[PDB]
Amino acid sequence: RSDGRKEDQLRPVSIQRDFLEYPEGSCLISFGKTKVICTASVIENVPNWLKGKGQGWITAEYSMLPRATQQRTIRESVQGRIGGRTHEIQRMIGRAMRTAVELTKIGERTIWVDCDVIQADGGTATAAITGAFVAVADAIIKLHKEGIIEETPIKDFVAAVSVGIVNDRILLDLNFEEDSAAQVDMNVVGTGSGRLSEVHTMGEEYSFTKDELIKMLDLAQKGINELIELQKKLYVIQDGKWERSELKEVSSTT
Amino acid sequence: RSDGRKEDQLRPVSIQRDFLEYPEGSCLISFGKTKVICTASVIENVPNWLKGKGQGWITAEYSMLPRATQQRTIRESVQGRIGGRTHEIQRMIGRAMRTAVELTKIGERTIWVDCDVIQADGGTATAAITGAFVAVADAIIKLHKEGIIEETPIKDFVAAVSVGIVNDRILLDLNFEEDSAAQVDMNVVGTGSGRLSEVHTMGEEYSFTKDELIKMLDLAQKGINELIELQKKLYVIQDGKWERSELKEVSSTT
Amino acid sequence: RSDGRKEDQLRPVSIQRDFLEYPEGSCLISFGKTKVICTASVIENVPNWLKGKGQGWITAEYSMLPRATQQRTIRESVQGRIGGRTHEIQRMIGRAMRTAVELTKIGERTIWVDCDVIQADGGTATAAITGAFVAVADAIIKLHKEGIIEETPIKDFVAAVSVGIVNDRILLDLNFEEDSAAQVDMNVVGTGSGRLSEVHTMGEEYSFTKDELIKMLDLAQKGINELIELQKKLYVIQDGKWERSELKEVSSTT
Amino acid sequence: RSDGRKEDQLRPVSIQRDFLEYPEGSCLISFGKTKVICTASVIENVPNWLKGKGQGWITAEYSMLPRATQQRTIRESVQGRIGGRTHEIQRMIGRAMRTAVELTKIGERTIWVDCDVIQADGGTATAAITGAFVAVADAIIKLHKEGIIEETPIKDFVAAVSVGIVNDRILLDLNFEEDSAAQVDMNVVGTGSGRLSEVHTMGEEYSFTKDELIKMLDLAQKGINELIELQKKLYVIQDGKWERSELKEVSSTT
Amino acid sequence: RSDGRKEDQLRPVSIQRDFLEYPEGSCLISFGKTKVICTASVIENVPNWLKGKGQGWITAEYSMLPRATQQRTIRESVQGRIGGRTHEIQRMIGRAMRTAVELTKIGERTIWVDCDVIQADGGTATAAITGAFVAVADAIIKLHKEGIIEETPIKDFVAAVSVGIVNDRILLDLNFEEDSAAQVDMNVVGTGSGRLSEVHTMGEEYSFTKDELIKMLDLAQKGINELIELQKKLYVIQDGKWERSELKEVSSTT
Amino acid sequence: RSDGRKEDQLRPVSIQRDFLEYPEGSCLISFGKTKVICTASVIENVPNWLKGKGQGWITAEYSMLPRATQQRTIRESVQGRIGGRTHEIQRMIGRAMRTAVELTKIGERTIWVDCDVIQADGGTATAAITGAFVAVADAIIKLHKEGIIEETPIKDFVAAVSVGIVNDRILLDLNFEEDSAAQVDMNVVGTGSGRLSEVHTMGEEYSFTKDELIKMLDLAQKGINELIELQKKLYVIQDGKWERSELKEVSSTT
Repeated sequence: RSDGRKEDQLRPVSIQRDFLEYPEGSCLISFGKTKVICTASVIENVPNWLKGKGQGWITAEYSMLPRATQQRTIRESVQGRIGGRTHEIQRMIGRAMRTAVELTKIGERTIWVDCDVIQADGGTATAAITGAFVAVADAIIKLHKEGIIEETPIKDFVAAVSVGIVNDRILLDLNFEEDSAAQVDMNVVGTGSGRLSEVHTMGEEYSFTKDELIKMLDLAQKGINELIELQKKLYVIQDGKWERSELKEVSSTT
Repeated sequence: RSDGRKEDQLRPVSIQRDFLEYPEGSCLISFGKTKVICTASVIENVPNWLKGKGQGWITAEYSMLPRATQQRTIRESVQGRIGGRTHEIQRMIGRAMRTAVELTKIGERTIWVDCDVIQADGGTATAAITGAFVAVADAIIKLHKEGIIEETPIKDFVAAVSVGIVNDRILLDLNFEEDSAAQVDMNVVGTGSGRLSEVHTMGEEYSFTKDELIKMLDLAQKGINELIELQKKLYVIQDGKWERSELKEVSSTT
Repeated sequence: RSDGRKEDQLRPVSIQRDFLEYPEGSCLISFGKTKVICTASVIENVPNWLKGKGQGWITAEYSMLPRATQQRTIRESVQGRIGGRTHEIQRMIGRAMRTAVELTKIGERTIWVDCDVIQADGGTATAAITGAFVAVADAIIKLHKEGIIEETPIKDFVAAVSVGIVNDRILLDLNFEEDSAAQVDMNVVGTGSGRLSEVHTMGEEYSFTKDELIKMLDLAQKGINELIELQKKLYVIQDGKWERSELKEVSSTT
Repeated sequence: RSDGRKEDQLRPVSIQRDFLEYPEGSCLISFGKTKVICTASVIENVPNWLKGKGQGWITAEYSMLPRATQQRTIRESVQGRIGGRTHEIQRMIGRAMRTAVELTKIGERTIWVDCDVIQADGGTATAAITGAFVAVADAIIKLHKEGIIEETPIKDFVAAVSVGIVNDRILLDLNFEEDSAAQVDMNVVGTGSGRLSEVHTMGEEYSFTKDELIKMLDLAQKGINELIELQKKLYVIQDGKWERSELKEVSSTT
Repeated sequence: RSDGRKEDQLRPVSIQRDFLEYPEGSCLISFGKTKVICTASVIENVPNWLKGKGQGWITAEYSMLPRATQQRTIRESVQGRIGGRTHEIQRMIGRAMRTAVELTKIGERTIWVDCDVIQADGGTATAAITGAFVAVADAIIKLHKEGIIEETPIKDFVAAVSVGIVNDRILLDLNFEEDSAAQVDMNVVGTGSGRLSEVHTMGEEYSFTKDELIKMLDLAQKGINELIELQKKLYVIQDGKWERSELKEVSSTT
Repeated sequence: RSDGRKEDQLRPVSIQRDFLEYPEGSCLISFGKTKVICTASVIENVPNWLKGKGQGWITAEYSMLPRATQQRTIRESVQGRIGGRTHEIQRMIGRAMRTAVELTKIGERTIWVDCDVIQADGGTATAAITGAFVAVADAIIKLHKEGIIEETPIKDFVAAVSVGIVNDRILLDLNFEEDSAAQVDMNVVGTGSGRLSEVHTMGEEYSFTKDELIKMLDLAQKGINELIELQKKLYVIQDGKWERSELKEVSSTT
């Protein structure tokens, strides 16, 4: 592969917590040149349709700063029309975070997750999900430490990674060139206990077999596991009680 | 199940070609109460980025008439903001159609696919993909018969179906109630030769296992096969040459 | 005339009730190649400005599926700006339905009328009004049969037709070619008892005389009457009590 | 009537030409408290679809300054959604101006008509059409005087007025209260030679008869004639050559 | 200078109160060819965030009718995207009016200020502020005379003017040509007692010195004073009680 | 002051160049808790109105990530309406950068400046201008080193700072609390040689004197000078030739 990386090998991964001061939780995550700021802010309110249902909510906003993929990704501000792509990913990030949290125990508040891609080189959505978790966990731990909530109702770790078939090779965690040249690309969102939260496989004018899907899913689950091993070094958990470890940054040895 | 249907059983399916006169291809497809009008219109032009590249294009527009799911699905007209959901599905339908067609041989024109859901009861997106194919195939056959193009460059049939886990039961082709009550729902897009074009599995605040994904994918591929057997009765193909059969409508015996 | 039709002759008309299952009322109407799906759905609420005024409301949404007039009528979704034309017609349809109904007796609910043009060849707005009535009447009858309301407060039938001056000939019910070539075109909305609800005459860079307006209005009222004779076969009315006849479809003998 | 005005009587009318300096043509017209600034500006270009067709174009923009009808008519700027009503009227004004001008002889340029309602008390659209004509005529005369065009290709005067049925009385030129209380209201656009350009009659939850329409149309044509007699004092015409008279303002004696 | 005007000389200024009848306050102001209609309307309500805070509010809407600067300034209606420029000026006008009024004493109502530029030749924003004051003062006086409020809580006069450096000359009140050719342009908003409310100086690809800023500010304050001397002739004030003088129009002797 | 800072004292300032890899120039700047990512990307094209005029262009995009001022600043994406405030600042940043660059010598390309506020505590716009310069200078130096352009046509350093009057005290560089409580706030944009590019002073319902403006401007120019002394350590310049120093980060000793 271009970067001299193996086929079943992730790019250098780095996760830095406490990136910013104001959010209850925040981090700067990077998969290679792909960099995303993930923040988690508590809003002392809930969406109208949940009012009074004794439950919290998590929702997410994703944005790709104009300078992405070394090209131009002009925001949704000084422009107009909005892409259902940004929306597709925001919904993805939202589903991943809610699956990992027992919202029953968050109280009637909302964790507003913001994922700001400050540099894109493929895998930006899976990088955002991986980072968003750390920011959400930190934010729940912060809320607990402040006494706003009784426990730290986090069910499990959540991470995500991309995989694809390029020139008939199954590659793990694709950068932008590999993805634009892929016959089949795929995003996988997994949990700490080895389960799955989401899987989206797409043939790019090429079809694939059930077996190729499984091969890809197998490689992705291994990628997810390595990412979760990194995330794990950031926490100290016991019987459902979460505390942050003393690490402020964790990175892959690659 | 509510409708007395089995777990590995599709709802009554009906596909009617030549539903409208003006489009090069058109049909009314129905999966139960879910009904979608699928039309395919040729536009003698191409997207700027393809100009001169000796190739055709296929793109799709999906809309859900206000009266859907027995509720209100107010269009994107007399309103304002647009959902990335409509966009997510339009992109899905577009990918499915392009995968099934050798665009090299369509010439520099575009097949504009319109999917109009006139009644929603779950599975509307997979129903639209299933119907869109018939309209695209008919339209290519029509273009051939008119002498606009040399052959009928259709690679294979394409159909799609939903599957999910509801109250820990794996169900095929979900209606709206089963889907809103599902722990995991999934859309699968497959081909004539038994391959896959797309798979999207989503945990709805529940995670799942690789094996459950495979069980679901297995049930879906069987569903896809039954839908493609129906579609097949509408065509007579030999060595890549496509002609319409004499059927104007095909329906499942259920 | 192109289609071999006489000057004071309507195109073949067809009205099919119960086209869809979910709406309280629904039909597929066609004036030649012009086809419109008209549905009427009850929303158990009212516009804020009517709250508590012991009255119901009727409002309408009109849309022209991209494939219309054998050309491209891209919706208001994956685009942006909205035309005051769609709005002009929605307001027209709304005025026609409210005139035909004693809203005092509908209770505080709204009949949401949806007119979806699935094929356009001129006269689409008058076709929608003609069809919308049948869907609204059926919906009121349905509400009565369900016991939601005491009576069937329908004042009279409502239908509409276009007329114009083309190459100095006064033609009834124009298709798309006649209308684009017309010096003066006009839409007329009339009632069962031979009265008028709306009339809009427009010189297309040509002016006309009071007498020509009357000639046109006379031809239109005859057209309206024929359309209302068709609609009438769909109902059995006595002393203001409306019941559906046993016909599911009615068509002109032409 | 409220203002002590007769049923077949217009409000005090005033037309002032040369209201502004920059536009080729401009005026401030008033029907009672209804006041509209009408300007006509030449743009040395044409809409793409007319390029090279040896013809000019006229199009119009209508706006209702927030302070209208003594209430709030917040513009389309610091808001968002646009009403098809503004559009309906802009199209009306456009049709009226083009009918009155032989566009063949204007050259490939466009007369951009701007109608700015600075005070609304009913009849604002008909007032705008009445005023827009004067601004368009002046602008064509100005273009001629500057040598940009050979002649003054104006076919005839154009004016417009409203009429309605209120408490079963047929009233001419309605103010805002009469119009909101009307059973049937109507806008009529007529020419110098007594012909018609447009007529739009609308039952407001009340239907009407062919004869009532004629009575109303008769009253309107008389109103149109009085307005055109005023406009006429502003010009000196002979064999199709138009020159401005020496009047800068003309008003009705009422 | 082009118009034969001196460097420290304003263009001919004219202010006409009672321009329209419906607004509580209104005027037509002109700085040369720059003309702006300024109206002030009372809305018996307040912005949600002020509800119950025993205070009034003033906000402003600015619009530039398509015919401005002898060019085309197409509104925000039949277009789409909005400029932050219109917003920048609306905020400016809002700040100027609120500074001049003791909102504590207006009650819980809002003065809606509308500034409609009907002709642009530079200095349109400062002209609007100058005119908006007169309309706001008149409106407060009107509210007092109607007994809606106890006193006339107007703190002081407010006026504004532009100044710039053109070909290294410091000019007062620039028309459109001088401003587009300026190296540095500036808007100043001042009060009756010689104080300042706002100052915005902008280098147009040229930088300037603190001293040049002061020279410009000095010239502007003299301009502001002359404009306020004009405004003053429109009122008769004593111990904070404001009454209108008998002048309906005031103009500079130039 | 709250933070124990003096009245004529800036918050701790930090500027880090090469923050990201893809942009030709980039940095993370911080004034206290106020943090902004500033990137400069070259687009090998120019705005249509400049085509062929042998000149380059600089334009800017500013955005405030939802998590700002410890509150919610929801972007312009999944929302709709846009604020003229974002636009006001983008125009400010654009004017500052163009003033500092001899665009004649950049060739026909555009430097696209992106300012992404990742944490807001007042002074975010002046912080963005201060940071944007460093990114633009680096980008021009980068373009030179790559041989795309002959020289490094940078005229001078540009920096900006806020100042205000709070409880009658003139404070330098205000955080969010001081600014919301200020009677008069002001933004100043200055150059390396001690000149000014922009000054915007705004009374917040309070007026001020020419002398207070000068006092504030004096304090700001001292602030600008300190910021420019920091920026200066990042470059080594001689006779108009710019090279980066070896520092990657520079911070104030405070």
